Amino acid sequence: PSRLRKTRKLRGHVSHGHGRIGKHRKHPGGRGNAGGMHHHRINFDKYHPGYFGKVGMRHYHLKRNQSFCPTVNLDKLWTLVSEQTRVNAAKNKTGAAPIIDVVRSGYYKVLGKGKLPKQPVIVKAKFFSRRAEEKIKGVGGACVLVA
Amino acid sequence: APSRNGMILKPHFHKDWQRRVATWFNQPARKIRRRKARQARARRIAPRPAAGPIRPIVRCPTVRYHTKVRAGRGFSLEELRVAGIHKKVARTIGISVDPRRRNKSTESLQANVQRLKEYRSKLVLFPRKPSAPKKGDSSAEELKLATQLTGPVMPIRNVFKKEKARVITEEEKNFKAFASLRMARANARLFGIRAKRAKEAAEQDVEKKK
Amino acid sequence: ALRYPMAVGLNKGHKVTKNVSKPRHSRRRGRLTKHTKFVRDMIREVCGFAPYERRAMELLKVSKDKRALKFIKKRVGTHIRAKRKREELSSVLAAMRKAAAK
RNA sequence: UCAGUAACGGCGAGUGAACAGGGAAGAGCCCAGCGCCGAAUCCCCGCCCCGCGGCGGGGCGCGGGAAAUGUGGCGUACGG
RNA sequence: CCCCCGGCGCGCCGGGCCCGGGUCUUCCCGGAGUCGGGUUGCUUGGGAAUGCAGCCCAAAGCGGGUGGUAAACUCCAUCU
RNA sequence: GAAACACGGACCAAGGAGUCUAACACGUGCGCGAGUCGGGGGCUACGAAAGCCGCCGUGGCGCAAUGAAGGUGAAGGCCGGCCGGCCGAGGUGGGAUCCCGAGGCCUUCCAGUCCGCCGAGGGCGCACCACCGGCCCGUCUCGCCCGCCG
Repeated sequence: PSRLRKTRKLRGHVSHGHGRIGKHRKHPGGRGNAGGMHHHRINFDKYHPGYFGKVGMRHYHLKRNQSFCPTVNLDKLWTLVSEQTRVNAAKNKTGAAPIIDVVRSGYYKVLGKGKLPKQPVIVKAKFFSRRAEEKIKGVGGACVLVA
Repeated sequence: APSRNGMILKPHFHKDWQRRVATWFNQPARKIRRRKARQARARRIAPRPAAGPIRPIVRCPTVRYHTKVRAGRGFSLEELRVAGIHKKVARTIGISVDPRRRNKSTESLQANVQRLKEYRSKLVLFPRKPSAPKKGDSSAEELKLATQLTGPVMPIRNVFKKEKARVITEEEKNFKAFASLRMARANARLFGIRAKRAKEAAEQDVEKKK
Repeated sequence: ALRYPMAVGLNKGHKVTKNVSKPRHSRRRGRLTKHTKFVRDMIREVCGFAPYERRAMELLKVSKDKRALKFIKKRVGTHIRAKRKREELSSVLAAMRKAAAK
């Protein structure tokens, strides 16, 4: 909506909001990211530290599908299954633990960030973290690996 | 000239991009032309399915996707061999065939052979000439119920197997998952160097005895 | 000691029973036929050997296998082709010496 | 969509794909060679019939030519 | 409503038309100044050279190509 | 520093200059909310619109970081004999608001209750700020121990 823009208010003011001394010229500092090392040195070192230089090894033909490993924390581990399972597990007196297969839900690794409710589980995952295992055992569950 | 704080932007607009801008104003016209051509094709092959031939069940490569199942290009030749279908007849009854596929597993092979059995049973075959119903052709009455099928024929639904709640035993209670991951990760890493030093250790025993 | 199928290790991967079938007929290409062999050695009788092959065999009679291979390698190209070409030229050098003895 | 990514680059300015995945569409095939069949093949002229504004079909010609320095049928890596 | 264009089957005549599948045994099977190597120049995101071309070298047949870092050895995979 | 012996301008009419696209940032409005989004594709005059499709959310961004990389990947305390029970998600200071209430709120006089109001003081303390601990990844130093198919 041009009727709301600033140019509608600048009609009649000579310099059009760019000053009389320092006219609005074409490219007073160079085009694009020019002078990153010479006359824009301060800006690049104050707001983009680490911009210039090489670091690390090169991986020529990178396929993102090999390093694919979505993770899930223990705090929302119980959100993968329906609530009916979570309440029938505590209601159950046999002690049968429900099975929570994360790779079916879409995750591979299980990280132990949160606290777990005190009732056993059987977590089927592809990988585990050390804390994630230690928390599952403490609740009384079991860590089942799959491939 | 960068202002106070922002990103270092690299817009790829240094060529003559304005001469090669593809606008999409024909998009609604293309969607219409596609649909009309799709319906015109369905009327041309009226009793046959609109989607086309059946595709096989297929895993995905690239560990990101191997838990899912697609529709392949066509059935492999050994899937047709076990299903008792000549490879030059399957296209004539609507069975996609591609000779490039191999079968490394048996369940993928058996899942598609089981799929062709389910299709060959659901197939209403018309006689070559209505005057003389031949052998493999359908009985006269179900030709009256043969109508065009819409959507992908026998759609591939990626289904899971639910597991009943079990009581945890002691071995799976005492299984050290993280330790076994780090251990097995190290065994694969130090497998070649260990086999070398162990073979090397045979070099000095023969020198020590003799 | 339960064994779970892991995603890492010497034998990682989803456990699936493999089926063996006779390999594709295209895998068979390059295999020597007893009739094709009868042709390539028949032409050997007619055509002969290339000048670099004769020169290599000269290096082989005086037992200069290292120099003979370095020579062939600079001619034919890679080291794999050079190696195979060497033992083929020496089998011809042995087969003619055996026939010369008899 | 991957992705302004892996990578390239006075590694500066800048440049920059692919696989997988989801769709549109979907269709596969033929020789040479290797061999079998009596060249079993093709072009053209003359006659007969049929149509003859896409000169074609059939027949008859000890009619001419091409072709054994390879025509045709079978058959092509999914094997034959 | 009236013309024109092809469509769609039906029937007649003149034609070519004998053809497949399975098991078993016995035989057969492949594209060269090309691949590849060196080098030069261009090109590429392709980085001890992605592609292309010139010049020189110049193949093999359980071989050959590919397997994104040059090389040897050794297993696999994958195409032809 | 211009009335300038600075430059442009004889006069009139009409035309005549911060735009669009992409990216990014912050602010703001709206919808939904640990989700969100069909933009691509399908399905059913104005209409090339609108509606629909989640077994069309593939995918994007977000929900986890860190290391060059191999990789790893986000509280603890007590009791009992390394195991068994219990308590189990930091603290300090300042904090808008709420809470308690020592008391105290007139017609003929006292006794005299309910409601409402006020208030010394005392509390739970939002957001946020300052600080102190804690946890994850990299790295360094110092060590003691554990575990098992090889």
